[PDB]
Amino acid sequence: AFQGMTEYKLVVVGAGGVGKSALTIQLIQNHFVDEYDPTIEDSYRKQVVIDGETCLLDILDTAGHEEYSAMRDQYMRTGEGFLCVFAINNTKSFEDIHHYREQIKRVKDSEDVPMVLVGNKCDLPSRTVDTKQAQDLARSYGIPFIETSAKTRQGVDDAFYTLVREIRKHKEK
Ligand SMILES: Nc1nc2c(ncn2[C@@H]2O[C@H](COP(=O)(O)OP(=O)(O)NP(=O)(O)O)[C@@H](O)[C@H]2O)c(=O)[nH]1
Ligand SMILES: COc1nc(-c2cccc3c2OCCO3)ccc1Nc1ccc(CN(C)C)cc1
Ligand SMILES: [Mg+2]
Repeated sequence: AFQGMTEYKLVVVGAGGVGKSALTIQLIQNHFVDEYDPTIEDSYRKQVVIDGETCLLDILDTAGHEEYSAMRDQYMRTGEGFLCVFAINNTKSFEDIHHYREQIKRVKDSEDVPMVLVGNKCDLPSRTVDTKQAQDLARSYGIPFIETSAKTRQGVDDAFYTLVREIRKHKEK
């Protein structure tokens, strides 16, 4: 029997200040947060319909810098898919993406972990990471790339829905 909607555990990772929380709060509350309040760890839930299937998204919003290693390993083991977020005006956040991805692959002991590359703050004028560079990186990993703005809401739904589609593909192989 059906016992309730399918649940997906999604984790949002990336460097300090790239907009992890702003993306999530835009999804959950349709609200843009202008303030920068560094996260420790926050948990959100949302019911949505993606490709005709109702599902419950359990979303973990993480700290940019994870001081304490055992807590970080736990959410990497529990997460089924990961949004790897950088900011298109912060080159260093883009270079850090490779490190997040390697850490997740190591902890899950798998080459094929559902992931989406997210280039956030695409509303800002001071772009230092080119779209083409980000697409190349994502193509090298075999994952989708999406440009977002937590401010304008561009790509916000798409980033999360695309990640659910990646998790579904991985569960049906
Ligand atoms: N213009 C613009 N600013 C953004 C965007 N996304 C986030 N911001 C801003 O960037 C700052 C940090 O965003 P926040 O969500 O707190 O980042 P975080 O990645 O969760 N930081 P931490 O890792 O410490 O929790 C905030 O001032 C926020 O308004 C965006 O898409 N466009
Ligand atoms: C415990 O279940 C949850 N687990 C996670 C979660 C997702 C991915 C990785 C993780 C996670 O958790 C810790 C370890 O690693 C997120 C939300 C809830 N749950 C949740 C969140 C918010 C509400 C809304 N409620 C506060 C009003 C309800 C359920
Ligand atoms: Mg945050």
